[PDB]
This record gives sequence, structure tokens and C-alpha cells, in this order.
Amino acid sequence: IVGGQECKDGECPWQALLINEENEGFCGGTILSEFYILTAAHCLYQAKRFKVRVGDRNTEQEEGGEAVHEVEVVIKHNRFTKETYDFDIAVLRLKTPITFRMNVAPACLPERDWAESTLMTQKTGIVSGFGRTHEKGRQSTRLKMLEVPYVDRNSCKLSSSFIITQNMFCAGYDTKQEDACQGDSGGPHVTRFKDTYFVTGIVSWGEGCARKGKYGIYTKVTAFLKWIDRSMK
Amino acid sequence: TRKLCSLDNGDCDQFCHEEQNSVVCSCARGYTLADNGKACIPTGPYPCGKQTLE
Ligand SMILES: CN1CCc2nc(C(=O)Nc3ccccc3CNC(=O)c3ccc(Cl)s3)sc2C1
Ligand SMILES: [Ca+2]
Ligand SMILES: [Ca+2]
Repeated sequence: IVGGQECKDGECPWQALLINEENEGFCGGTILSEFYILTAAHCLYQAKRFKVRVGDRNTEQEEGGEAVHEVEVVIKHNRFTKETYDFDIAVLRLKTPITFRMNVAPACLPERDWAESTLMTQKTGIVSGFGRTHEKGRQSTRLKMLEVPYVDRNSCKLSSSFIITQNMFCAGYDTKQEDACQGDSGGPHVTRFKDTYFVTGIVSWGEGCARKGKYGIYTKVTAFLKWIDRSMK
Repeated sequence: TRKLCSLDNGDCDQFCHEEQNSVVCSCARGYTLADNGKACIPTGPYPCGKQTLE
């Protein structure tokens, strides 16, 4: 995350972190329930073997609340394509159930039509993660979050050098130096409605991070609510 | 002119749908629709979508 603020205690409890063999974060996820994590299909190519850490806010320190889970089943969307990042979605079933507690809680899955008419028409959503804090930088050791304006679909297509499919949407700022970034990939874009947070996007890709005239590109979770439901059984 | 679900979400806490010409509220998994048919009450601990305070 470029710009934004630290997640304070209890603020980003649905954040998950995919960690490789070196115990280093390389992508995020969103906790959907005690057995399931939502992430980006593209993240599955960034490590051969990985685990999921929940409850972490500072990778330098052990706050006693962190827990690692092994992945039992990887469910990757069969239409994901590297060339455009279309269908950038995967669901992970964990071997053991997550213990909800301080800093560990699921985000709500909304209903499709209400989400499109009511959540995605709000002014903003919130993206979070342990990704780079500037385009050329290292991964954050602190969990961060950032309020990101929803961007008009026409403006987004005009801004982009790559195709924006209907499985994608745009959020962020035209020129203000705030965005998600590499390593936030796979992580939560949620939209608050009356103090309840619903998952609305998956961090997917961007042309750099926080570049002028460019936006963050998110997987449109409402395009996949049925698929997500099927995947979780 | 905003009517039903387009007027302040039909007064629903969460999901709003329009059936016949009327508002019907409902709630995410782990919540129960209250007696007033509008609020959503968490059924157990750690209901989805809530920032943690314990
Ligand atoms: C179709 N392609 C998929 C991958 C791709 N990567 C492209 C690219 O420029 N990558 C690139 C180059 C330098 C720094 C960071 C990135 C990736 N940035 C992010 O992941 C995000 C920023 C905001 C959010 Cl939301 S995620 S451009 C491109 C197009
Ligand atoms: Ca820690
Ligand atoms: Ca920009």
C-alpha cells in the first residue's frame, strides 16, 4: 500500500497473508469463513508451496495473535489467463479452521444485485495489505489500509493500456499518490455499509502503483459470487 | 425519484430487494433478521464484517 494508514488493532481482521517457504509474504487474501480464503489466481504462480498466516499486523514482531494454516485444496478459476489477468480469482480451503479472535474475523459476502446497486455505487472502498509502500520498494512489514474511490468504468477503460474486462473494476486516484501495490495482490477490497464490511474486490494488478492517470485494478467479486459459493460448497 | 430500496436502502441494515412493489430486507450469513424485519442481529461470536474489539 502506497500512502494510507496502518491497520490499527482490530481494524483489518479479514486480512490474510500468503507466505512462501521462506516465511515471507508474497500476496494477500481475504478470510471468508473458518476454512476458506479468497485470493487472486495469479498469486498461485508466485510460490511453489505456501501457507496462510492470519492475525498478523507486524511481520517483525510476535503479538501472540498470529496463526499459520496449511492449504488443503486450491480452487483456481479455470478461465484465468495470464495475458489479460481476466478471471483473477482463487479460493483456498484450509486444512484446519481459523480461530476467530482479535484481528481475525471473516468479511461478509454480499448478494450480487444489492452489492452492484448499493455497495459498488458508494464513494469508496478500502484496500489493505503488506505490499510495497512505493512502486520500486520492498514489502511493508506493517499491515496498511487505504480508502480508494470507486472509479467510473468509462474513465477506467480510457486510462488503461490493457483491456479492462467485465470481471474487473478500477479504484483509486487519478493523480493523488495513493494506491495498492505489488504484494497487496490477492488481498481484500471491502466496502463498508452501516459498520459492516463486505468483500467487493480482490487486488489484481496496476500499471506501476499510484501512477498519474492510472488506477488500481481489482477482480469484481460480484461477478463470482455463485462460483465462490460453489467452491466453498 | 428514489423509492423502495433506492431510498436509504429501504431502511434495511443489509440486503434490500423489491418484491411486489415493496421492500424486503435480509442479512448475510451469521446474522438473523430482527423482529422489525429490517435490522440484522449477529447469531454468534465474530459475525462477518465486524472490526474486532475483543
Ligand atoms: C494484463 N497485465 C496484468 C499484470 C500487469 N502488471 C503490470 C505492471 O505494471 N506491474 C507492476 C510494475 C511495477 C510495480 C508494480 C506493478 C504491479 N502493481 C500492482 O500489482 C498493483 C497496483 C494497484 C493494484 Cl490495485 S495492484 S501492467 C499489467 C497488465
Ligand atoms: Ca507479527
Ligand atoms: Ca493514479
